[PDB]
Amino acid sequence: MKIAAFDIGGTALKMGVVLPHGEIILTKSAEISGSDGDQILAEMKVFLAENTDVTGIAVSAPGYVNPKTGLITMGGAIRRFDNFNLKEWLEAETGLPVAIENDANCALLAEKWLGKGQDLDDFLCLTIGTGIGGGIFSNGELVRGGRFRAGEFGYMFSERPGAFRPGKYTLNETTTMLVLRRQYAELTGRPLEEITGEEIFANYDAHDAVSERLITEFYTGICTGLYNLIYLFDPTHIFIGGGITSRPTFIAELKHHMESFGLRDTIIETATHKNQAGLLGAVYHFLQEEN
Amino acid sequence: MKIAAFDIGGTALKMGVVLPHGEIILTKSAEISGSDGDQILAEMKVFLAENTDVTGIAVSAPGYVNPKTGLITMGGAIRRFDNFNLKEWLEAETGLPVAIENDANCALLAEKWLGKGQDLDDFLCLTIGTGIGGGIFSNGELVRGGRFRAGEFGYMFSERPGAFRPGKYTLNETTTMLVLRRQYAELTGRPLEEITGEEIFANYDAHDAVSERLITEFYTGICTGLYNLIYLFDPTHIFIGGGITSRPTFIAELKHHMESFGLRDTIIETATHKNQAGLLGAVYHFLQEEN
Repeated sequence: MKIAAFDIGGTALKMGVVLPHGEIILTKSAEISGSDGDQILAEMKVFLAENTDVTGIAVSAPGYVNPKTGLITMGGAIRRFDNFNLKEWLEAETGLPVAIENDANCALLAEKWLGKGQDLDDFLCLTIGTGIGGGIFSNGELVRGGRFRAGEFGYMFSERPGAFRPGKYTLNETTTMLVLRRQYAELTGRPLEEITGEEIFANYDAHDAVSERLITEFYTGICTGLYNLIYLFDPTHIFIGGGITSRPTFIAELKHHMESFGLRDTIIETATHKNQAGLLGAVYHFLQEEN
Repeated sequence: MKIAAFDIGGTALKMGVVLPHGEIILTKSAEISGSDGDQILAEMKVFLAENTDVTGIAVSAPGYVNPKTGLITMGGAIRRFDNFNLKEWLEAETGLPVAIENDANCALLAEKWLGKGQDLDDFLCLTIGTGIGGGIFSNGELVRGGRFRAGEFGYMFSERPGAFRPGKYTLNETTTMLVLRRQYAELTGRPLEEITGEEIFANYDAHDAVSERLITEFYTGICTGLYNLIYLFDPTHIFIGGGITSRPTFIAELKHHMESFGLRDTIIETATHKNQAGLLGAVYHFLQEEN
């Protein structure tokens, strides 16, 4: 058994041939322009023709996916995949068994299978980069929700909502690495495209007041979301991943900030398998489905 | 089989003899002073001696309860029940099988057993009165959490947390029937003890500006919590109960307010069995445990 795995990202499509124990024996990546579903389907077709010994296909996809039927009801950034049965498409194209699961869920499944969540029944995964991702593991099972939408952690309010559209008051729009860069551009007058997260943190470490405020507010927003999650789900562990891991000391920094809030026994630590989690979790889902 | 059921409330202890199909053939209630655990234990002993044909005991208790062992790790308002195994106490006192579950969880279980959640795998219960309660049903199972703490909906932030203790910025302290009365007392200068929720709503319906603001802010806080819950859990239904049901049109009023937020397919409606939900859910848990 050799499984063709696909992980549909924000800017790249990752692909691999994976053995049932998580050994990835071949990889391929492609930059994808403007999250164009047709380009993604084309890259898939090309990878499959190149790898004729695969016996199964496993997909990690953005948006909302019925994991049994393969119907993507909302394709995340990929409008082409709205109301698209990608499982049935791939089955028709190849004659191979296919499984599909949401991207955040797949990364959580990687954590459960091969990472730090192997023996945990109640943990969350929180991903912080350009946006916010979430996955929920409760009672030893993924929580997908009634319409496969669960885990939208970025939609939590970080402040009392005002009169602009509600999204503006949510973590997705207040508390991300992108928002930090946007704010720094506004405060300094410099072009966004020339600002890095690394420089903001470097300025922070050099006690720059503007940077201090930006980072302080960022951590407060993260703490707001963590407090909500802790009280709602009562996980034992929250694994934090994404672009934020570009800050080496971020877990220690969050714990410090959390002294004003209270972790309340919850363990916070980094997620594992940053590079391959989507592929590996897609495989885990596929392996569960084959049984 | 006749089950002695106990539901430990904020100001009353409800008691009943319940048949396995939810017919409650006898009831008794006692006002409890200052949530005194010893008084509760005394009332239990008296009810049991009065009802010698009971064959089992089912408890709905505040705080955090290990439902298999019966250990109450934190007794809610009842300090006497902190780190107290109420299951083992009752077993030793009576020789009868005993089950125990948290109060919010029991009320949700009543909804699942006999109410509006019978055929639902993903729903929440939100209780709004003097404080806020929560119960979570995901993947066809109660979510209790890693330490039996899950469902603390009142700890969600309704605004960006400030520098006072975090609780002050949570639904428990910003968005309750008690907070409404407190605010009305502050705004009018009248004593809290002389203010009713009913008068605030009556003044609201008569277009009193002060009342309008209080009610508007209350509904915004509820909408903040509902939006968070909807995105996190993706329930099909959220059942809302508690003191707030003293407002006959509150569901219609919340739906109206939610037009600025978006229910996103979620059905909101009132919880059922307001009077007996704790008793009935305690029984359901007991019946599950006996198998």
